[PDB]
Amino acid sequence: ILLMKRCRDWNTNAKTHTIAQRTIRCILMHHNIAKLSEIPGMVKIVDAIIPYTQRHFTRVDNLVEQSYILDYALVEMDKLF
Amino acid sequence: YQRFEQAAAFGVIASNANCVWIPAPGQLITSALEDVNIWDIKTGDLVSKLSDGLPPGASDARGAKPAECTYLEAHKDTDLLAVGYADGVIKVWDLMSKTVLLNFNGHKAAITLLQFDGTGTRLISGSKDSNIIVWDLVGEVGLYKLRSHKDSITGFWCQGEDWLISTSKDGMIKLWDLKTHQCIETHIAHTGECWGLAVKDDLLITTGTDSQVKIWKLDIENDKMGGKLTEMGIFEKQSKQRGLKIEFITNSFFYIQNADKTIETFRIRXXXXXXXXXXXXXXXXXXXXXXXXXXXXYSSFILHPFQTIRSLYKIKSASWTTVSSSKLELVLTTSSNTIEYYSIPYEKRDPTSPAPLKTHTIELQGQRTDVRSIDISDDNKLLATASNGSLKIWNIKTHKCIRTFECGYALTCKFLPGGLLVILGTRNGELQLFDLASSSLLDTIEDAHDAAIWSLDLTSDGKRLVTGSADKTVKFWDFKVLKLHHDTTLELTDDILCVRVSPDDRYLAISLLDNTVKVFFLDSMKFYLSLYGHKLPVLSIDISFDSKMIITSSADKNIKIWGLDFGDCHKSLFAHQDSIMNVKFLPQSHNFFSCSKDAVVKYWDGEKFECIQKLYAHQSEVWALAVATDGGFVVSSSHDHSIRIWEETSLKAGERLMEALDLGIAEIEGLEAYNRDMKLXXXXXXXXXXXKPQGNAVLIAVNKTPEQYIMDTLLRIRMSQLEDALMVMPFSYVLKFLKFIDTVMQNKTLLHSHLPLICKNLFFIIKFNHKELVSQKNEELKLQINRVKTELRSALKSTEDDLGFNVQGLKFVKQQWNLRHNYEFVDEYDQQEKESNSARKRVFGTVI
Amino acid sequence: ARRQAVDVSPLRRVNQAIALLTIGAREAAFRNIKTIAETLAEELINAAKGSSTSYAIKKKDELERVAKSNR
Amino acid sequence: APQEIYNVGKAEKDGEIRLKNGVAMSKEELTREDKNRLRRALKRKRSKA
RNA sequence: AACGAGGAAUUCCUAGUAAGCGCAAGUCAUCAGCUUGCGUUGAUUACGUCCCUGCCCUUUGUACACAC
Repeated sequence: ILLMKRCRDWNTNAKTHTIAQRTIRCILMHHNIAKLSEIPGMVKIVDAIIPYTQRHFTRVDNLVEQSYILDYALVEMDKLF
Repeated sequence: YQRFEQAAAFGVIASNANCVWIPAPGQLITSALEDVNIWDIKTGDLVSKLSDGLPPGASDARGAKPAECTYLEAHKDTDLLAVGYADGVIKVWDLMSKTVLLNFNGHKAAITLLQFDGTGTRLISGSKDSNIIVWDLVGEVGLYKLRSHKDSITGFWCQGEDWLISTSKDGMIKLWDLKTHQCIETHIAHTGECWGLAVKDDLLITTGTDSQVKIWKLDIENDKMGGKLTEMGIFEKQSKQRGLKIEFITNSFFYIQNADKTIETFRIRXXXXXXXXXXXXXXXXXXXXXXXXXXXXYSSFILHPFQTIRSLYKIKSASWTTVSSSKLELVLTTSSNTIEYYSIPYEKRDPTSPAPLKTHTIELQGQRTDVRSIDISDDNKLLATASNGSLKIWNIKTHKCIRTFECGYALTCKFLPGGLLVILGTRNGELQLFDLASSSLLDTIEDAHDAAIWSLDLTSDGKRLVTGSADKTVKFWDFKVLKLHHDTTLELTDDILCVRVSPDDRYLAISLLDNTVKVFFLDSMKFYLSLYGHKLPVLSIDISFDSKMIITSSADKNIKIWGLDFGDCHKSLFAHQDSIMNVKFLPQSHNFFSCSKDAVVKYWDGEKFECIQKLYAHQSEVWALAVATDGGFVVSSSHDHSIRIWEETSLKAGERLMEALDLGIAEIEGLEAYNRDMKLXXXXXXXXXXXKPQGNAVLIAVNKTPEQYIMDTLLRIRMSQLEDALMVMPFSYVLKFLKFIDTVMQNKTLLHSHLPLICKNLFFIIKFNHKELVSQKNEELKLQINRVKTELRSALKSTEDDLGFNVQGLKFVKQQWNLRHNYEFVDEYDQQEKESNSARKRVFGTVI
Repeated sequence: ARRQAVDVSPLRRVNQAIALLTIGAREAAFRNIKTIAETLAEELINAAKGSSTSYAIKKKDELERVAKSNR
Repeated sequence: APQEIYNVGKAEKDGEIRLKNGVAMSKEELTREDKNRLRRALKRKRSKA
């Protein structure tokens, strides 16, 4: 829970969000998960995190869109040659 | 003008540093101010002094107090004396050549500990701040600096070349590694600091703050948490006070020196010496395992208490020897400039004697306390007067003393020229006259005053004397032949602190306890004039040799030069930032030397009142000053027992990435062709390959991989400069930059560190250079973009799957709590009003 | 202070051509029997042929060969 | 806006130093050179305000 | 005797401008050894850059979003 307080701090910026998103996924995949379903009391704090991730989800998905310019570059070069 | 420089410094027998010992009836090296003192234990007089040709007031020294030799250490193989000074500079001295050869500086504070080993010829220094710096005398370069402490360095031990143990002036002890350059373990020792550290190869002893030592055992155990250094025992009863330096010698005794005149000696034992004691403790354990744990909680197993040594002055430094394993001999330097030699006999069992033997004492050349007043004869014969009673008679041409006496709580001294007799003033209300050829206590008038006297002077004939005191009285004395008698006592309003008789034998000025200087006619006691305006009691009064101007100064740091004829003034001069103590006059020119509490002696002119010379002989207080009657050398008496005699004589962003791109990819294409070499070498035939093409020396000096070295230049280019420095790159480097990303894509750890930066940089080059990149036919370009598009999309999908999982996963966690813990409300318009009050609200500045 | 060859804008090529041809007329009829009208006709005709006797063509290959001496 | 439902602020306890960029120091681990640097960073920031 | 369009070194100048030409007035200061207006003729060359020399600013984004 105290790591999740520090994880919220790292999610505030846009450089350390990869570490922050992996640690939350570490809580929900790599840890003992059914134990973490049992424990309440932090759920107010975890709710303040999420709209930072939706900014970082929309920014990353835009970078996926900019990664298909190479798919246009490969197809048009193959078509021309 | 003139340029006066100091000839030597006297009474500097033992400064604040640890001494070292020379074998032979031994020899001893102690510390001086900007020097070190070396002599024999037997004789005691100096054999040489180690300094360069730097006097203060010359071109060498500048406006700062000189560096006190705060530590010294000597090795008897190279005969090198490494001295640590007060400003962090490190000097090493050849003993035979009496010359410093290397002068390093790496510390901003005074050097506390020095330990240097000639086996690798390395010099380790510890200062008052945290830094331990290790120099080598063969390369003259600070090799490796150990900086992990917080307060200071006061313990010190080097064990070959893999570890180092030091203690700070906060109670915590460190061990570092040589190779890894970092600490391994820290351990607190005491609640307060741990000053001293002595090490034998089995046990480490560290004193504390409340007469407590901790016996610690080192080990070469590679365990992470414990076993490197353990804390089994605590021994007590040094004094009430605590130790500062602990040192050990073998045939098996070690000593701790306190600050309360107490050196305590304890004996450590060995295996069977403690194993037979273990059976004795087993005989004590028999008389469940309560006593066995009480034998594990203990100090009689190692520390056998030998005895204690009580001195009379505060013990400063101590180093000690032993001869024939039967007589341990201890050398001591006191708080005063005095040396004590303590010899203790033993037969490895018994102290053999109650008190240590004072077989050698050096007392006849120091000062033994703070010197208070000076005397200069007509033919340059010096005298020094101190507080506890050491009246010493010095000669300049020998730079030594003749004899010393005992003279009570003496404060001032005036020298009668007739018969070479010395009039002495004690803090007791009494007078003394001491002779040279005959004895001293001939006619010492007791009970001459009640309170403390503070000023004495005399006429030029010497037959008439004046004694100014704090009894609100001044007494006139005449010598009738063979005793002094009183002539005329004047009561006054306040205590009298400074009295000077005129050299014209017509005036007698008096400094009252107020800010008042009242000058009388010496012929008549007729209350000629009073001066006022000093705001504090006046400590020094001078008038000139022709008796035209008065020069006075008080404790409020100003010299207010008065006029003897009319009571006017000429110059009120603030100087000497602490408090001005004494003023002396040149006997042929209008010049006044001011000595003061802030360790500066200043020489001014009586016609311009500017600083003509500034002297920085020492760092402590200057008690008294004296000027020769015909020559003009100035004698300064200090608080730290010093007598100084002054004889007169490029690129741009875009271009930076280009050179980064050219260097790394030529290295990348270098290793690529070499990888194709060994695929053609060790597979088909044999084929003697290119045998590793060398990496660039610019690459190998910082040791950055070529994918990394290109990469951080992209981070070093700023954010608004990157969009305009990325189009300055032509298409030939664009093909290299596509090759660079295809090589850093092979290290997936390097990509995900700055993946959106790579994505922004790559998809701006290919967006801008699209027409050349598409309309140039190359199968390799078709393969490279196919590798880099499929891998960047997979890396972007990997970091987008984690983001979208955390969005949907934690939205579930929110909405589960909003139905479980939240007590919902049926009344719909009242529920939607309550949610609006319970929602987040924020204030912004607006314009209507 | 080494000379370095750089290429030239088309507007600067026009501007240097007109400036050199006018001065080539003005310097030739400085102190002569010919007036400005006669020598400008001589300068322009020789410049159209590229016959290397006008001042303007003589500066065209000289400024290039200075630039050609250090590319 | 998401920066208004949390604008990152200074540290809730004196043993930490939070910053605007989301990273956070702790006092008992910081080097004395970097602590003097963060002292100088907060000094010229407070002199600005 | 000096003088055939003026040396080094410096200064000013971007469009109805530089430059050339005349006419008028003499405005409580200043100006006749000149000053100020008003017309005619009317171009070249930059109109970019902080590479050099300077001059100043900024180095918590706080002015509300998004982006960065």
